[PDB]
Amino acid sequence: CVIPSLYLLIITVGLLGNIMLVKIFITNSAMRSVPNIFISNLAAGDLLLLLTCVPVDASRYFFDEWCKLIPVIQLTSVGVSVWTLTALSADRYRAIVNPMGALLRTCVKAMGIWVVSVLLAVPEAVFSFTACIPYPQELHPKIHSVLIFLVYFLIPLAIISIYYYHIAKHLKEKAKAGAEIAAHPDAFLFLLFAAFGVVLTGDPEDRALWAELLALVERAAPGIARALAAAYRAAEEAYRPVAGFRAGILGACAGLPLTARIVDLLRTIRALRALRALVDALGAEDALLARLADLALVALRELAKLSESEMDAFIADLTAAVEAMAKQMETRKRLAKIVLVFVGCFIFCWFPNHILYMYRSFNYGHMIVTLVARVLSFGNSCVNPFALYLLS
Ligand SMILES: C[C@@](Cc1c[nH]c2ccccc12)(NC(=O)Nc1ccc([N+](=O)[O-])cc1)C(=O)NCC1(c2ccccn2)CCCCC1
Repeated sequence: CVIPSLYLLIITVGLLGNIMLVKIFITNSAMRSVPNIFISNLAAGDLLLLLTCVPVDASRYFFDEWCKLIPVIQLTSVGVSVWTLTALSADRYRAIVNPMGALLRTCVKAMGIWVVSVLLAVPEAVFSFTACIPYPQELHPKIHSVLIFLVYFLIPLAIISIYYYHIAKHLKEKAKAGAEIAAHPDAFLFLLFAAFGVVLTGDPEDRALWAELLALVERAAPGIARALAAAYRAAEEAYRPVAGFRAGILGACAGLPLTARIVDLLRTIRALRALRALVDALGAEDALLARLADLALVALRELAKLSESEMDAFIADLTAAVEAMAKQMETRKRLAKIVLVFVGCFIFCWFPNHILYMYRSFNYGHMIVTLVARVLSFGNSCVNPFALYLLS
């Protein structure tokens, strides 16, 4: 009575959720990216699992008589789901860290995971009255169940956790910076102008001491040094001056106060060409230091070769790009936490199923635990789209 009602309710909820998910993907394929395609693959896998797990239970409940392909399809479904979760976590890591023909590559990766799943579900058809009983009559069931646990639960979630460790680390470093580049500034936002004279004067007589200055800053300020290194790398790449300056400032302002103080310093330098006094004041916070101040003054002079109207457009573009990059990072972390919710619900719902299936290899509230575990397995697919609906 209670069990059939709750089972039908959750089955309907999950089927409707996955159908709505895939239908939304079909309708709005015009807005579909790596994450959208991967959650589409997840929805397809979950829906196939539902459609192949309903009939066996229905036949075993409302009948007593009923084998080589259904378990293959079910294992294919679970493999597709979990490996697409892994690929989605990898996408989140590669999109959050590195950007602090692609879509076709994601599509062929989806094809690849489908194919490797249907190839890894081949052994199922080997060993699967009128009751389709795969379990024959010691080591084969346990070994197969452990293999399914490893291939389908353990290493995929392990990869997801590994690639979220370096999504937490990146944000922790970005938080350490800003706080460090705002407490005792003018070591930053001045060396950031001694990292542009190096770009301007390409002679090795500048970079030879610029590398040493970066090493000293790292010995004295880690976040400042990493921001300066990213700034100079971007500036050198985009130089081949204004583009180099924009790239350097953008890379530096990536781990709120820094943009404001830098805009103020640029405005002050716009009318200094007594610039030496301002450079000395900025660098107040050792002949190598004098040479670095000279290079910073060179970069300030280069910036001075810009009209009042021209510099305003430059600072406006720079601050707009800073804001856009911050917003994109926030959106990326929001999608990362949504996928983390997906992984959490998946583990909470599929750990009981996996542990019970590993235990059942021994036996090749028992009924109530079995039915609640199956309802939980379906509830995973129930709450994936519910999580995406509520969180987004
Ligand atoms: C799909 C089926 C049952 C099945 C076997 N026939 C059928 C005919 C019709 C409908 C269903 C079946 N498949 C095997 O159990 N296959 C197997 C059995 C014994 C041995 N052995 O003894 O070595 C080796 C392999 C199975 O419960 N998956 C195990 C899992 C699962 C549970 C619920 C829903 C989906 N997925 C899939 C992920 C790992 C743990 C749970």
